[PDB]
Amino acid sequence: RDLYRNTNTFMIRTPIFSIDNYYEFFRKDGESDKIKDRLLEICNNSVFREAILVSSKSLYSTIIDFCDGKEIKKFDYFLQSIYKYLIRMSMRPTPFGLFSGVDFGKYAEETVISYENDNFKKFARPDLEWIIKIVKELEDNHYKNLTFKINDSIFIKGERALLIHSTDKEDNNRIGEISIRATKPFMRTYDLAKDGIEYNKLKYILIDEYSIEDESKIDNFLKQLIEREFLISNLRPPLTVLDQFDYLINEVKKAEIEIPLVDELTEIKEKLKLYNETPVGAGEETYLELYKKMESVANVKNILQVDMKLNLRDKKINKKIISDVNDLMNILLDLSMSIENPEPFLSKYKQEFIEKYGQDREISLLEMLDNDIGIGPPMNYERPRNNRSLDVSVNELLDNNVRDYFMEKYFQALKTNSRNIAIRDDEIKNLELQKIDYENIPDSLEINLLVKNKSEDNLSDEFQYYIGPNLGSTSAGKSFGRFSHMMSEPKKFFEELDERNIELIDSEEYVTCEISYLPSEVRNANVTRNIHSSEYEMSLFTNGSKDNLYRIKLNDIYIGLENNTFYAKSKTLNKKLLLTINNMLNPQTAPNAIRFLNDISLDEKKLWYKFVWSDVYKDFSYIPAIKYKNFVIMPETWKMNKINMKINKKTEFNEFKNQFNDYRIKYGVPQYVYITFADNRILLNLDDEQCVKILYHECKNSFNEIILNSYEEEGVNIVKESHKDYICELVIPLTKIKQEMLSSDISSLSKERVKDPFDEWLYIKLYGISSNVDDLIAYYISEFCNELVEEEIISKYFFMRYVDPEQHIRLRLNSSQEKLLMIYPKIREWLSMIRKKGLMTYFSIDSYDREIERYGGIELINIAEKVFFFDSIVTEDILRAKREGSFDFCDEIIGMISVVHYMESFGLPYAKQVEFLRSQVSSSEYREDFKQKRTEYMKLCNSNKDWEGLRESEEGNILIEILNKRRKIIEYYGNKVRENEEVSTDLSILDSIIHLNCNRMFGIDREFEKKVRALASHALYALKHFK
Amino acid sequence: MLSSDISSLSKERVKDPFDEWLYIKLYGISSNVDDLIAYYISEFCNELVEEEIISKYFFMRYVDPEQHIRLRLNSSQEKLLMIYPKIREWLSMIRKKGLMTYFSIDSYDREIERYGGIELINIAEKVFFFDSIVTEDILR
Amino acid sequence: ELLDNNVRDYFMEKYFQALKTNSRNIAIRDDEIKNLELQKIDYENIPDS
Amino acid sequence: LDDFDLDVKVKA
Repeated sequence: RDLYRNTNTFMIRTPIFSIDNYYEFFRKDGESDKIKDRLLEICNNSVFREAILVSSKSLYSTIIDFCDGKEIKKFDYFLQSIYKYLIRMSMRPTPFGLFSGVDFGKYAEETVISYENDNFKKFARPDLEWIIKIVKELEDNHYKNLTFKINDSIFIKGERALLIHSTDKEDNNRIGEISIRATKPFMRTYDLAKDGIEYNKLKYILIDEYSIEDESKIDNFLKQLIEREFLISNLRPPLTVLDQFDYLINEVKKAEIEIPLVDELTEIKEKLKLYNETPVGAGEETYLELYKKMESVANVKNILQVDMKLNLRDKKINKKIISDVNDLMNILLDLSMSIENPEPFLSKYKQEFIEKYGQDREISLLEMLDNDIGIGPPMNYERPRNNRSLDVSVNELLDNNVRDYFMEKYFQALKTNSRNIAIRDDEIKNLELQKIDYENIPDSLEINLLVKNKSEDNLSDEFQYYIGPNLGSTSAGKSFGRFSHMMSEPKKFFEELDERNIELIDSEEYVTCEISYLPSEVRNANVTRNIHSSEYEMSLFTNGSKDNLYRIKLNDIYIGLENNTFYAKSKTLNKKLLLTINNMLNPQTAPNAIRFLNDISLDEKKLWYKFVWSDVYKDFSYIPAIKYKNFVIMPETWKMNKINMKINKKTEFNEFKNQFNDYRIKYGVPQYVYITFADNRILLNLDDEQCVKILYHECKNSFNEIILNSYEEEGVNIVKESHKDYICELVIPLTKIKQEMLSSDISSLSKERVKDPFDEWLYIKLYGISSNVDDLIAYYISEFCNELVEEEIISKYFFMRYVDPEQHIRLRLNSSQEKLLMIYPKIREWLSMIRKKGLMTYFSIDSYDREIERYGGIELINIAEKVFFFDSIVTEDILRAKREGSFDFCDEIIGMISVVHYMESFGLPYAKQVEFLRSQVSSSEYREDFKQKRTEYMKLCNSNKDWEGLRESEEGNILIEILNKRRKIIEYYGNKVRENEEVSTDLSILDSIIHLNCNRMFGIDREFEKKVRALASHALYALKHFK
Repeated sequence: MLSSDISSLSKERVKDPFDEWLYIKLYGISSNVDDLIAYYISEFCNELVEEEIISKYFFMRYVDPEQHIRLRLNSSQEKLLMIYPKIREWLSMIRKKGLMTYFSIDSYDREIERYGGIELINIAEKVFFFDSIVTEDILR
Repeated sequence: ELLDNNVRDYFMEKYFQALKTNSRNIAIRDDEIKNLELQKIDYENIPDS
Repeated sequence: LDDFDLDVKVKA
């Protein structure tokens, strides 16, 4: 069955030259060989000259000098650069500058793609660095005329206010945190400028409210706030508008500042429009005039950004291509189930979150990621690193059968001298892998494909697909975002994507939100300009396109765990957020907050281009192509190391050449390969190409990503201009087909939650008790603590067993601070006496962190702490009686009786008990044979009358009399729990108290508790006859 | 020095909480150290020393997974129990400003053999006191 | 156990070239081990017997 | 310190 459906359109990419210009230049279509001539015959090409001008001006000047016949200094670096750019313009589809272009097609019944006469329109727009330089200058000089607003990434921690990063730089290093003292005037400003305020309106209000008496004090205060970007002006353009330059012009006109600049900007706008009308190759003179004019306003390294559009005549493809992608995705998602732990760092972070905050709380995003007041970021995050000494070892737990399956394939391929590895559906089905759930399939994806017609002998749509080097993306619309200004109507595309995303999720609880942020290196933001159709927006360090009604803030997001998967929520909206980022920004370079928000949008979803074999074959220096029907998922790859290529940094050419031919003959490297960073396609039977390769190899440590890939050397291309072939790449966006108490307001350091030592609670941890726990609890703790309770020095106590690396006992005493400090001298004597007998080693006094939300809130936990007290008394009595020999029941029988007694007294009716115990899966089959003692269990676990089946003997009578001390308090607690209306699913509390009781009686043992629950469920199920 | 006869649980080696030593660990102080030490710990502890409630103190920085400050105060058990209520107020005031999160009271395990035996450890613990004072002054 | 990467590459290349030529053995040599540039062993780490 | 003093602290 098909999992994915196509959208309304796709993208086409094609370089500016045909592949004929590549073979003609490397003396393939002509046998003549010569360094110059061809170099002069290309450097005088108009299209080549302009394409170089738009990208590298220095090389353009050097080309002009060379054409003038002047003395070129190097002439080696010159030749290498010219060769690399010519190869890129002929053979690399990826769009950049005037080297390559983009267009948008449609699906149909037949494939026809053709070129029009008027190709290659230009789309020139000012760079972001230029605009930001102008904006900063304006707001530095004319701040008095501007309107300012508060930054959305601000975080107030105690008496300091912080930002996640800074757009500026410290000397020559980035700024990872700026903190200022959050004084009273700062808070007043933080309230006034919440949604925008004029400079004078704020300044005079502050002067009125403080009287300062020195105006230069307020001016410096506000200027210091503005310089550090705590206040954002209205001149700064959004990244999610369709035109940043027009927005800036309108804003400066509104402010009425720097009149000379306003007319100059309009002149630049007018000139910039003319350049967009010239054909490619004819705009050299206009570009220079425009560049000279623009550089006079603000001189920066990057001034103009240029893109071009193919403008094809026909752009249809056969809709059969969507079936093949579905087959590929079926097999790729089937294999994904062989890896058990695909995200180890996030899986560890979930455990840290659960250990710290439990599962019934929602924690602020910025507090959670803080090193001091949180748990820090995951252990692989590079922006502020976790300063804790945790273990970073990780293991993805690949299945052994699949690992063996992929090694036989490699061995067979080597033995038979085959160049490819073919995987098949029937072979994968024999591995008996687990099935994937509809909840783990990603909602949308994109895939990059190079399509080549299999053969011209039949004139038929037999297509051969090669997955592109980048493999696509994890969401539909990420690749299309950058080109929003070139689409005919971009809104309809993103509106459809948003509608489909909403269709796939439960409504009335979710909203869509777009994350936009302006990095420190504003050069990286040129790819972040894009449109979106999400309902809300969060813009950091820039203005937003939305009204203040649809504005989100970083200090408003709250994180939680539901079904063991993270989610984000907005406190003000009370809606969960469905976060989107419609651009190819690399998360790993972003701050921790942005990177974390990106991660949890893919939480528990399989990543389709994380291949299983990548870990099996990582140690090999040769890997054959991996194929599936008519897909080449991976190309054939060779890589060089110090063993097979002994190259020194001082190695001379003509010795590398002779050493490299041995490599070619030994490993069978074909004639055409890709050098897979930036130099790409290379013809190895050409001296200049090997010169390129030695220059690249020597610099790149001789191992640093020197990976050769085979060329797509079968089939023919599908895009033709008259009779010239063009290399074409498709980007196919797909969407999934649809198949049918946390509101607590207690802060983390509230006096209700954390109790300091002797703050009404004395919390003691006893170490070194492993071998004598039962005797200690039964005889020593019991007597001393009960004597304290009777004397009225403490009101109650309870204990439990835990493990922080080492095993210990946690004992908590409740009384006033004065009494707790009064009896401590006697507690020391007691513990010294206990130690002298070898029953313990040492102890500590710790802070008590109460689990308010886990036990029903602030009003009900005070009763859970009495339930714990009576349960501790009962545990002591049972252990003492068991050691004295009063009864001889096994551990399992005691556990079962205790669980049944808890459920019966809490008020859970029999109709629910078997469902309740089965809810943890334990009751399925696991201990059906172990219940071979059916009769004894059925007699003991029946609670009819007054446990009549248990009171038949003195042992059972004693056991049931010990337990009844615990009944009235549990009944009271259950009544109060079910009386509350804010508390839902009281079955969560019952499970917690049962877990605690089992821990007290038997310690840390998961398997034993599972067994006890399973046996209890089976025993209760068999008694269905007696109700 | 390996011939030491002091047992592992000897009263000379392991000191229980308030057993002539009050040993406190402060958590959540990563970002504001050199201000906590320079201004807050210094003024409170030196004031205690001048009033003769404690005879000496010293501190160090460590990491048990999480980073913290270890602060050790020396006095008799009676004075340590009498002055503790004021220490809680001090630490609450420090927390309210966001300088720390929470603390614990632990057992002091002395390194007798590392600093020359049972007669010289008592002088190493004064070397530590004066070095802590000098560190505070330099940071300030 | 932190095995060196050069030695891992050395043995993987040996195995590959053994499979390709259909040979039944892998031969290690003193001069080949010399070029790996390994650390020298101390007299205090050599087993006594 | 006065209310208008912002003790700027920067990490780099």
